[PDB]
Amino acid sequence: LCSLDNGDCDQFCHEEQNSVVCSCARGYTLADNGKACIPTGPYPCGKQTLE
Amino acid sequence: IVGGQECKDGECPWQALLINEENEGFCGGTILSEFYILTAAHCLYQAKRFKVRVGDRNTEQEEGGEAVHEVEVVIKHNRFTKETYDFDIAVLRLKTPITFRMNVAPACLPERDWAESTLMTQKTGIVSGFGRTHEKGRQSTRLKMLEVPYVDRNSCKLSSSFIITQNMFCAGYDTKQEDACQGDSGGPHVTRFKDTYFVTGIVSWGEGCARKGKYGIYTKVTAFLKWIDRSMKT
Ligand SMILES: CO[C@@H]1C[C@H](C(=O)Nc2ccc(-n3ccccc3=O)cc2F)N(C(=O)Nc2ccc(Cl)cc2)C1
Ligand SMILES: [Ca+2]
Repeated sequence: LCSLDNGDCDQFCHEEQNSVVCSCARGYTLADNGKACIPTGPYPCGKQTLE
Repeated sequence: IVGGQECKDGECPWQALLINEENEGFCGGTILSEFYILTAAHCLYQAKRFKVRVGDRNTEQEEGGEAVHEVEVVIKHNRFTKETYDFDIAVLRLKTPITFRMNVAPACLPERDWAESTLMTQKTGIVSGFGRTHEKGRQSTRLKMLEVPYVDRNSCKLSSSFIITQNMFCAGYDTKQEDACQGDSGGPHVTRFKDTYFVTGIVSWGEGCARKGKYGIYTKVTAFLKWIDRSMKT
C-alpha cells in the first residue's frame, strides 16, 4: 500500500502489478534497496543547504 | 510575509527574487534547475524589464553569495488573464546557468498523482519571500518563510469574494495574523516530505493580507506539471 506510510519510499511511490515501486526526482538515483533516493551531486534539489 | 520567521542561513535555497531595472525586488520565483525559474504570470506585466536574483537573504547589501541572472525567455501561460487570475504561472529560462551553493539550490518537482495524494494532503506547506510584512507596509528587506496550513477547499470557496478555480488552492489561517502578501507573489510554496522540499504552489493573490476570514491563494503546481515539463525543454 502506497497508502501505508508511503510504501517506505523516500520520494515518489507507484503501485504497479499490485505492489510498490519507488522512484526519485531528477538528480537522485534509486538506492540498492529500491526505496531510498541517493543525491547525484552536491546541492540536490529539495535539500536545505549546509555548506 | 506577515508573521512567520526569518529565513536562516541555507534554509530557503530555492527562493528567487525578480528585481526591476532599479534593482528593487517586486516578485518571487522558484529555482527549478540551473536554467529555469518558476514564477507567477501576473508578475510579468509588473515590469518593463527584469532580472532574477539568487542567494540573497538581505537586499540592503551584498554578502558575496548573491548572483544576478538575465532572462533569456519568458514563457507566460497564454491562458492567463487578470480578470480571473486563473492560470497564474510562468517559467523563465535564464541566459546563464545558476551556480548551486549555500542558499542557492532548486526545489524538487514532484509527480502529479503522488504530490496530490501525498504532498497536498500534508498538514502544512511553506511559503517564503521578501514581500511586505503588513498589508500597508513596504518591501521587506529580509527573506522570510511561513508555515501555512493547507485549507479545506469548500471552506476556501465560502471565504472568497472571487472564483477559486481548479488551478488554485487555499493555504493559511482563518484569523491568525500570518500570510503571504504583495511582493511575495511568484514566490515558492513548498511542501516537505521526509526532509525534502517539493514545489507545490506559486504565491498568487489574496484580498489583503492576513485578513480574518480570508486565506492566501496559490497556483496549484500539480495542475501544470506537464505544461512546466514542456516549458523547460524549450
Ligand atoms: C487587496 O489587496 C492587496 C492587493 C494585492 C492584490 O492586488 N490582490 C489581488 C489580486 C487578484 C485578485 N483577483 C482574484 C480573482 C479575480 C479577479 C481579481 O482581481 C484579488 C486581489 F485581492 N494583494 C495581494 O496580492 N495579497 C496576497 C495575499 C496572499 C497571497 Cl498568498 C498572495 C498575495 C493584497
Ligand atoms: Ca544580500
